[PDB]
Amino acid sequence: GAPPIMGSSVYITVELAIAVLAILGNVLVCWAVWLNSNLQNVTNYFVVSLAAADIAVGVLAIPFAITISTGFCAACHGCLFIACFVLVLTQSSIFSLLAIAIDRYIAIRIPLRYNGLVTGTRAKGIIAICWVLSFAIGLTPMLGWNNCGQPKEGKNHSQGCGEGQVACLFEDVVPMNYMVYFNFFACVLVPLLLMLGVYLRIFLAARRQLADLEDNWETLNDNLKVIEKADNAAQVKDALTKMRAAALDAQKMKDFRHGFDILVGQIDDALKLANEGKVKEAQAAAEQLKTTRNAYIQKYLERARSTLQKEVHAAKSLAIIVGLFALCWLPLHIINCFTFFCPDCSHAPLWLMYLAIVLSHTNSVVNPFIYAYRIREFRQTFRKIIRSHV
Ligand SMILES: CC(C)CCC[C@@H](C)[C@H]1CC[C@H]2[C@@H]3CC=C4C[C@@H](O)CC[C@]4(C)[C@H]3CC[C@]12C
Ligand SMILES: CC(C)CCC[C@@H](C)[C@H]1CC[C@H]2[C@@H]3CC=C4C[C@@H](O)CC[C@]4(C)[C@H]3CC[C@]12C
Ligand SMILES: CC(C)CCC[C@@H](C)[C@H]1CC[C@H]2[C@@H]3CC=C4C[C@@H](O)CC[C@]4(C)[C@H]3CC[C@]12C
Ligand SMILES: Nc1nc(NCCc2ccc(O)cc2)nc2nc(-c3ccco3)nn12
Ligand SMILES: CCCCCCCC/C=C\CCCCCCCC(=O)O
Ligand SMILES: CCCCCCCC/C=C\CCCCCCCC(=O)O
Ligand SMILES: CCCCCCCC/C=C\CCCCCCCC(=O)O
Ligand code: NA
Repeated sequence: GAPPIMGSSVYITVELAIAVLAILGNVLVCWAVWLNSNLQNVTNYFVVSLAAADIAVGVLAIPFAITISTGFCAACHGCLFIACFVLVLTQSSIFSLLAIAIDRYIAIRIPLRYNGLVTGTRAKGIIAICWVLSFAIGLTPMLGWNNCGQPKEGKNHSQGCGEGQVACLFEDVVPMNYMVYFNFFACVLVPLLLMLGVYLRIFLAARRQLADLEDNWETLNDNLKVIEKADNAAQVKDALTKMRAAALDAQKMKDFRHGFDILVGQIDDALKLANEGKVKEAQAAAEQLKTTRNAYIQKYLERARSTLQKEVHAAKSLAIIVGLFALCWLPLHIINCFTFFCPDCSHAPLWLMYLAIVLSHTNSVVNPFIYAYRIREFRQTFRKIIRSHV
């Protein structure tokens, strides 16, 4: 068995590399939101909270991880704090991700109500509440759900620890039932599944709304044909009644509203002539709709489509961040499940424990790269900061 300092040196070196990168990338994120008013919106207040948690990974959770890797002698409740602080950050991250998803669902479902419901002041309150809850959840073990009452007396004496002290090792102080049922199942997996559900609802709303835009467009175009080759005022009247319903429903800002007012007015003109039995006049009147379509209605359609496609692209980007969080944390959670549920299975080896821990920390590096690659407004602001300063 090789001197422990050799593997420990590799682990510590990698941890420090990750800490540096987590700090730099997430400071860049915060700086970009600070500088650019185009990035100052409610969604991004949660992005900044998430970035703050990742900065705290580099500044605090990584130094604490290095420390607990040594098994140093510590008062048991101080050892718990060192062990569990990262759980606070990871819970805050989960709350920020959940908020972003909900935020984007409100935005796609009730866009005319979004700015009145989802305000900066309300978002700051939610963020504050979520941090408090993250402290309560992550430090639950320090309220007495811990193994400090059942110390490993053999380890503790071999190591030379004093009174009230334990060899500070994660699995010796933090109960595995806590880690599996409370931390993993209740506080991580349930919220991740809820996020999956919210994102599926966002994509279903986008698809339905885009389908409706197309359907209304087709209705207009198809009924203009019904009118053109109609042979009586009744056939023209019936097409025009359906066009009016589709025009009024689509209507549900200046050039937009003027366009739809022209359209309804022109439909009403044709409806009047059709009710009077003036078939050719109604047909001539209905053809005038084509000017309004071409000048106004098509432009509205293309703009509505474009807004919705942008929301789908944006939701995919945010969903990727959720996926990478799951990728990075799941291995550690899964290992804990094997340790807990399979006492006849050999414990995962030390090298794998440390690989899983390092992977979990690497999550705090990745989000700035996702913003840079997938969100133009962040990318452009990052370039301006880097070019001007560093
Ligand atoms: C605002 C930030 C920068 C302050 C950081 C304070 C941190 C480093 C402090 C707060 C509480 C401290 C712990 C409290 C109790 C103990 C038990 C003792 O037997 C060993 C040290 C240990 C485990 C301490 C290590 C350092 C510690 C984690
Ligand atoms: C979320 C994605 C990346 C899946 C990752 C799955 C990883 C964490 C899985 C795949 C196979 C698993 C291993 C399969 C077999 C054993 C042997 C055992 O006695 C302890 C656990 C251990 C060592 C498992 C640990 C968890 C493990 C390594
Ligand atoms: C996040 C999504 C993918 C769900 C996560 C799936 C998790 C909870 C699943 C995936 C693999 C599963 C493990 C597969 C095999 C064993 C060995 C058995 O003796 C005890 C249960 C245990 C240890 C399972 C516990 C639950 C488990 C870890
Ligand atoms: N199981 C576990 N162990 C450790 N550190 C100790 C690795 C180890 C495990 C066994 C051993 O004999 C010596 C060291 N950190 C840990 N962090 C987590 C964790 C954080 C979030 C979810 O799981 N689980 N976890
Ligand atoms: C930007 C601020 C960054 C904060 C600086 C953190 C650097 C310190 C890193 C690791 C400290 C590890 C101390 C080792 C534990 C003591 C080992 C032992 O007593 O057996
Ligand atoms: C002092 C700020 C931190 C608030 C404590 C959070 C504790 C969590 C408990 C319950 C969640 C809902 C609390 C809402 C209270 C404020 C509501 C309001 O004034 O509109
Ligand atoms: C942005 C900061 C938000 C405020 C968060 C602080 C709220 C703390 C809530 C619960 C803490 C529970 C942990 C109790 C610590 C016990 C200490 C001990 O054992 O002596
Ligand atoms: Na995080």
